[PDB]
Amino acid sequence: MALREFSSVKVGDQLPEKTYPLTRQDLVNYAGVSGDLNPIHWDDEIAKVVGLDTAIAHGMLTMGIGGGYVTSWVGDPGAVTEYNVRFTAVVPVPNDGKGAELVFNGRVKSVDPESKSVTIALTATTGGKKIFGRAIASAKLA
Amino acid sequence: ALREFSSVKVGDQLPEKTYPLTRQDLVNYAGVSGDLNPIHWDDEIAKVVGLDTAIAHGMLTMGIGGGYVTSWVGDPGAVTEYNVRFTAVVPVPNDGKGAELVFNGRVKSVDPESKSVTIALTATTGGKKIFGRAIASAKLA
Amino acid sequence: LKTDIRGMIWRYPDYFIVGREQCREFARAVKCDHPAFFSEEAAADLGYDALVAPLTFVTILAKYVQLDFFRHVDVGIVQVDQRFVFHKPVLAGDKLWARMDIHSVDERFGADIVVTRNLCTNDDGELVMEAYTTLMG
Amino acid sequence: LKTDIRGMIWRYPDYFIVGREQCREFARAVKCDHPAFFSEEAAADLGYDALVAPLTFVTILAKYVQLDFFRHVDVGMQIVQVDQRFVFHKPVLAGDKLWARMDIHSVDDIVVTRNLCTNDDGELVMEAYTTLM
Repeated sequence: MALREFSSVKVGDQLPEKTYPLTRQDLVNYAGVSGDLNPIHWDDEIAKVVGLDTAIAHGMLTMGIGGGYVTSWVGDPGAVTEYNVRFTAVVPVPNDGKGAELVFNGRVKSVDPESKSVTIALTATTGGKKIFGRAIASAKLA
Repeated sequence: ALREFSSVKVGDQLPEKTYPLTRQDLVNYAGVSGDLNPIHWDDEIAKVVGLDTAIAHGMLTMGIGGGYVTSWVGDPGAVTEYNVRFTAVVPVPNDGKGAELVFNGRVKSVDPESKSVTIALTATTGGKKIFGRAIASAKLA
Repeated sequence: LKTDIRGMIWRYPDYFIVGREQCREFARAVKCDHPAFFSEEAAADLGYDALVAPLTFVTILAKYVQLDFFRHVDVGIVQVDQRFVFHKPVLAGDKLWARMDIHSVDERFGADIVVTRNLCTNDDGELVMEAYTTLMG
Repeated sequence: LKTDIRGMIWRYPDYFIVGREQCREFARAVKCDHPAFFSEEAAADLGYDALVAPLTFVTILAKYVQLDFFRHVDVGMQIVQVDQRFVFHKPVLAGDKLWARMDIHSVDDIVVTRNLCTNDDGELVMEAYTTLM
């Protein structure tokens, strides 16, 4: 997997859709890996005191996943120059043996030939509801 | 600083220390260690295999013992062996309180030729031992 | 706001080593699968002499600094926005120095809005990354 | 048993870096408070040029290798770890580069794996024995 050629990309191109599964175990793993041990991401009863149905994925976990998504299309993590996300929705992750699924999509929003940069606007949804507001990534292609 | 060899006598007892352990600690240890086995953070899985509640990782309690032993030695780098047999589980209820592990130790032997000491350790939770043979050695100053 | 913090610059008194094994675990933790996250050969194929860190990795450094700040200045939280600007690729083995500035302070409709800017520089003093976090009250 | 694995050697195909920030986080996760776990200045007082790893840190490495091995040779018929042993021939500090080598030390079910850990110079820095049941 190598760096995508710039000359092959046009504005309006759509990225391949990718669906990622996430289970409570992923949430528990991420808590310790990241240091964010806030119990709303792993204790359902705490979720209820603040008004949620169930524990929710960390915002930075879902953003991190987006980073993996964008890097596979680009072809080089080192090529990415920006990644910006507004968090509009929570991502419930039920402890039901299946969990939740996040579906990521993207469209090329802008290109700048002088720098060989592309800017993608992304969308991510769960059960049909968007979890990001403004969500863009840029990279310098080959 | 590293404890002086000449100050240690066979039979000396280490200070007792109590460590609190909460559910948050177990979830933290799971990700830090990579051991995501749900018996350490999911009560329902624990019950399925016959336990009352999620339990601390064995290596978590051994890890605590290493800190215990290092505070007495005065230098983690001085420890030459650390061996622990696991006999019991440590329930950690998710009730806002958790569990307590009480560590104790006694000097079992000293060796002037190498300036080595060997400690026997014991660890309990609600008074019941969680380790069997549990020893650490170190080369003192 | 409780304490006026506008334009405070908070230099983190410690450096941060971007750790190889920790990166790989972070990568798998956020489901990255590009081989430049995990292999030195794959990263070499793309020109890098160490592995590339997951693009959100420096969130750990950013919050080391943020918590050090709040521990030292009283103000008395949900994160609504996150932005990363990569001026250089951040690799395993990199030594990073962190510096948080208070970019903005507001209090629109209800509670408070602070935008932190986490600056990351390396041992030569060149700028490798900036991270903007928007916190809400 | 099932196939007899006594003395099988599993060479781990990768090296392992003892990471500074991860040691620090691991140390705090198992409630260490000696400053040589966290501060290079404190480690300097004891003679070391980097901070010292938590005495159980190499459990991470040991199970990278064990799972790699057990995932690749499933034998026997719920497995519990009943004993864990660490032998330190040299101090393990942050920044150390380590190579892992596991043999199947003994079998009775009761199997004891032995992980030999060496550095880039080939000297032995530590051994780790875990007993599974």
